[PDB]
Amino acid sequence: SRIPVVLLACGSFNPITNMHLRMFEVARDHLHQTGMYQVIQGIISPVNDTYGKKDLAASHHRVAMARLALQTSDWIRVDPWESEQAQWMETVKVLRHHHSKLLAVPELKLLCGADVLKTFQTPNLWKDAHIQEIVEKFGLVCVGRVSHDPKGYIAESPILRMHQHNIHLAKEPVQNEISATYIRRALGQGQSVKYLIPDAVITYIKDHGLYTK
Amino acid sequence: SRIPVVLLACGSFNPITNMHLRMFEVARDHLHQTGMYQVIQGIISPVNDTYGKKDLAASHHRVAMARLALQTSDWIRVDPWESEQAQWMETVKVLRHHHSKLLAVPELKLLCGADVLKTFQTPNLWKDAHIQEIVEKFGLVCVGRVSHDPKGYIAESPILRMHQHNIHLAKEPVQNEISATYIRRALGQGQSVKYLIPDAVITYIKDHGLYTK
Amino acid sequence: RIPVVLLACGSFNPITNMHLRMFEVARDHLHQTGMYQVIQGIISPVNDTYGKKDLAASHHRVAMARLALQTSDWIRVDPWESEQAQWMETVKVLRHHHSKLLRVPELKLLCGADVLKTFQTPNLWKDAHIQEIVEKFGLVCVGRVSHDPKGYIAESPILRMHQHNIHLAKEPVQNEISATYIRRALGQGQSVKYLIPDAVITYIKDHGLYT
Amino acid sequence: RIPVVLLACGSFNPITNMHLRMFEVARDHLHQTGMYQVIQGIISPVNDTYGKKDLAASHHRVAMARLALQTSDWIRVDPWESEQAQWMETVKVLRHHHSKLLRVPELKLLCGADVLKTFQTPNLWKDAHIQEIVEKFGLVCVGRVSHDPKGYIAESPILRMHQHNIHLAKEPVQNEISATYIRRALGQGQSVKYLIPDAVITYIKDHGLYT
Repeated sequence: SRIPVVLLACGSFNPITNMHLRMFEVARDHLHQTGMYQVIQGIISPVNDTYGKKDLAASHHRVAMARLALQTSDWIRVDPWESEQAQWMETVKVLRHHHSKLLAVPELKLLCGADVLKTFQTPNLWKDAHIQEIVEKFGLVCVGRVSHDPKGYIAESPILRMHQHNIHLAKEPVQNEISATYIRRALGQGQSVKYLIPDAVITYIKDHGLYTK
Repeated sequence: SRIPVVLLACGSFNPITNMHLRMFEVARDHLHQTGMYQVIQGIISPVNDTYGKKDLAASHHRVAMARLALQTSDWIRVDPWESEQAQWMETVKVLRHHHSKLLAVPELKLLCGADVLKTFQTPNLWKDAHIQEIVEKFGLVCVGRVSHDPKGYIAESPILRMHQHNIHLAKEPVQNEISATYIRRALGQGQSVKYLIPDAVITYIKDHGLYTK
Repeated sequence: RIPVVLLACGSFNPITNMHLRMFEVARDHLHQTGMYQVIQGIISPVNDTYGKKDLAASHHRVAMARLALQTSDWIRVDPWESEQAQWMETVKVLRHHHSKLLRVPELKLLCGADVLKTFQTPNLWKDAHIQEIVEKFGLVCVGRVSHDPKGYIAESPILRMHQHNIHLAKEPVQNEISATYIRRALGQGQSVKYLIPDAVITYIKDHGLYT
Repeated sequence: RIPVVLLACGSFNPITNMHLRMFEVARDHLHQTGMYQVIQGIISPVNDTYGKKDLAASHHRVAMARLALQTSDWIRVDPWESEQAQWMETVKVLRHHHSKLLRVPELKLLCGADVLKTFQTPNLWKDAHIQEIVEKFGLVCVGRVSHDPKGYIAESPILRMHQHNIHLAKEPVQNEISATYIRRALGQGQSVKYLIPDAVITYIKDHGLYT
């Protein structure tokens, strides 16, 4: 039979969008169609508030919006652990934590866009030891993005290439037109974002006056 | 103050998608931002069952799915009149009907993608008298589509060019990746289409065994 | 390995890098299957009596196509269709070229996925013609943004019956240029360099086209 | 009307039609504003000590850029940056070229909207450099699918303060080719004709690059 799998998505989810959710569904259908995996759960892990140099709605609101957005999902849930930590954590550490939480144990894989795969190649960005542990001890399910050639990223990277069997490229459209950056700008100008992000998230944004300019 | 406007969308809505709904929101924000219109309502008019040579779920189901999809909309509604007619009707006739239904009367405009605008140029497809009445007596709100140059379509067509003030080009992204054709194929192969079309439409499709291969 | 000739119809008003890329993608796709060897490409501009509107004179479009193809060692423009008295249905251009091949390789129509969607347009194509195209000849489809070729095929009672003769070539590069935008840009005095061949841009300027 | 020189940095491994189109769009955009006259374009390939991996030798990338630009009467490749001992930050290449201009026009960095998004990447750019780029020089941004330049600008405390020196040029044509795909395709023996210049394809073949 099949290897049980849990999908983990890291990011700011500022706010979570229809596209971020779409990614899980495409990743799950892809892993199932290989006939050797059974995705048993998805986890949305919003980044903690100390991260980056770009403003984010408070983690409290980002976790709430993800929870509201996931109410109609019977397999994806938001986990606030990462955002509740005192400080920002490297991706590999969130994976270790959730892996330990699962501990004939399911394989925990990082769900991301092909653009994340390109960042591995950025100098001073990732510790090679981290890139390796991620693709070797956990795995990557990358969903395509216009302008990116995941296959080329994999072939040109010695580490990815050696562990490419742990990198699953999901080939199926995934709403690459909506960026959360656009969603925030539209909200700031009083424009509608309905049908781009869940109705329940729009309601929370309105009720709590988020994303105002 | 402003000219009241009703937006009418024709098409098969087989099934209605997040993108079809997105189109109304983008069209409404665009007309409002010109400062001279106030959109008071949107109407989804599914094509009747005698149309075309491509299979469509029965009009009964297409109207039901649109109604379920529009439950969280406070300004767009599905109107079954067109689909309840004995036979297929030309676009201009559906516009005349809904216009008469509104009868200092709001301006009724056809909402469509820029690809419809290209079809006007197709020989033996549209009666010039229809193209003219549509852009002159009613109006068009076109939402962009990749691969199309609406401005060029307008300039190269003598009729559109003469009445171009009645053709509003909404410039704002609109989920041009999802075609209802793709949605149907995915459903037929047992793949997920969640976050591409409304949850309520997916539920109806499942409950009534629609789009099976 | 079966010899294949690819035929592309359209207005080529003007021919663009996308029209050109279309042949290359289609050819690599057919070769990848292993059962075909593409020996020639043919660009056949539509004649002037056609419907549309601002169509540049056929000899101009044929000349631009020839210039765009100077660096191609396997694709050529064939003026026959543009030189006929009046517009002709696609099937008829395919029969003409089939007759020339015999005076043998398989002649296939090359087009974008958008063309497949037009097959459904009521009163636009005769079913008999669609059937002849995929049954007597063949169809090689190059992907285009927003189109789902596989669904077009599955939903057409005619197309799904001839899947062996319909080849879907995926276009991993979103190189979607529309000639309409090319013409409008030229009209506004803007650059289209690197969107269409340099020789075509020079020809256009020399002959005061699309102003 | 202020004279403007556009400077594009990157690996150009190899230069593609998109990199080229980028200059044309940026130039028409700047001229459209009416307050600028673009007098020169400069392609500055990154030197070999750079991070990445499978970078073709700099003289090869500079040679391909030169070949791609033979038909350009306003854009040129400048090997200075690729000839330095080691990699250099972007600001430093801008200072060097500013110094050459003086020995005056405004020197602006030309890049895609994706570059603007990298400004947010923690520990990737120094704020001082981002500030100098948009305050001392300028930034001309060409649109890219999936990117929202206006939001990048509004959300950056540094960028939103220098909006007069940041020019967003819209790319109405989704001509999005990635050099990574170009290299992979060449590696598999597939065609990239009409995606990059013919002379660059010939150069690549002659020198056994990207095999």
